[PDB]
Amino acid sequence: MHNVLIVGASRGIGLGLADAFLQRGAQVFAVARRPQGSPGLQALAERAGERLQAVTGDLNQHDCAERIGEMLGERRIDRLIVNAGIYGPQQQDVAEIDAEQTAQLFLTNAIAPLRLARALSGRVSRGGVVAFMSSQMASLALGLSATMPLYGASKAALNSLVRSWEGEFEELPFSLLLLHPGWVRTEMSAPLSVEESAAGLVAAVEDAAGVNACRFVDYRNQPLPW
Amino acid sequence: MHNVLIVGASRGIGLGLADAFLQRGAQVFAVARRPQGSPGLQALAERAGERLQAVTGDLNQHDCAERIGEMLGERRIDRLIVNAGIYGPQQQDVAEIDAEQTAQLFLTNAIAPLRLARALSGRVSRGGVVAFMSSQMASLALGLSATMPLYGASKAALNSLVRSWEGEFEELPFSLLLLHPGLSVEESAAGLVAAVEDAAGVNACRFVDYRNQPLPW
Repeated sequence: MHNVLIVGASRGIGLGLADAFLQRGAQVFAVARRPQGSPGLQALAERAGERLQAVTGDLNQHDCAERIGEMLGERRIDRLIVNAGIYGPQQQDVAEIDAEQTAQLFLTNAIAPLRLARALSGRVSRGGVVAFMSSQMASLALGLSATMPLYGASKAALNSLVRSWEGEFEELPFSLLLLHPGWVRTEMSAPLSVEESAAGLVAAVEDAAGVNACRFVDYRNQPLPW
Repeated sequence: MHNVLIVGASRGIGLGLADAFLQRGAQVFAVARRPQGSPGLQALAERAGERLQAVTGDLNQHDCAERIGEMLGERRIDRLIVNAGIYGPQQQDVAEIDAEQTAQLFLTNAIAPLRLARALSGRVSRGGVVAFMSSQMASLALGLSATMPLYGASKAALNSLVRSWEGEFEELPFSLLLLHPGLSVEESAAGLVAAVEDAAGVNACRFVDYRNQPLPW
């Protein structure tokens, strides 16, 4: 059975990804700060039974990889999706951001996702896929982030760290994906649904399985420029 | 006369840039945390006299723009170079970097440089040049930063913030340069000066090295 780990699965796109992988017959491990308070996860569990396993965890805690390891046991991870993202300060103003907000923005969106992926990487199947929720706002060539510079810069830093990780290998043992989910209703009147976005992202993730490449793609599996 | 402001001019490439612009006849305003403790700045001042003005200021403190304003007065800045950069933790390990180190790394290398440039931007000459010391390690396409991922990521964030700032304008009133310095200080500075001058009047965002060769994002 395909083991899929979705970090940040309580609602929105994270939940949608769990639902979409379950519909494909995967065993899904869904991590959230408070699994039990998620009506979406509770409804998935009632439908999927033991094939959906909830993990209490937070990417920003030091023990998160170990808590995940306890739930996985000997199981290898075929697909690892880190779905983390905060906006940062609402003002998105370099003149105002303080040390605590800076630390929180770059730890949450860039450093902690790599930290967790790396910690678990030894359990990832050869020819598997490790994917990070990124953003079109990370793209320097598209340069679309003027109204949210801090968020975009945090996601550029994520993409940078991931590319640097790639550089440590002679040959990648799994694919490394940076994903743009689209402008998703309930995430960031938006018509693009969680279901459509999640279906698209799952297809993109599956398309990278066995390729062992680093790609920056959207929910249509179209490449984004760096 | 060209007014050139170099933020972070106490030593190394910052100092070299001050020297190189002075040799071209510019009026140079050189900012350092402790100008008086810099033998390099002190020797430049003795040689250039009033053409070098030293400014006490720290990019990481919120009073830096005001200290600069006191030296500049009403004069417009033709060239603004922000020379900042720390390595971050020696381990360069995402498993080890804590909140205080993260804040320090991204404030120093990305946020504070933009913050200062923005604060001063209204004084920059139309068709002038605002430049940031970046790194080839910032480039995602070159992907060179495996041994220093935190440093690289901090400079990618700098490049991102600068590109975003570009996007706030109807039209750029000055060029925005991200510079990779490279291997002597003198050669690097001579090259960067030529690159900065080449962008005057262009009003573009460019990521270039000491040879003025474009680097991919």
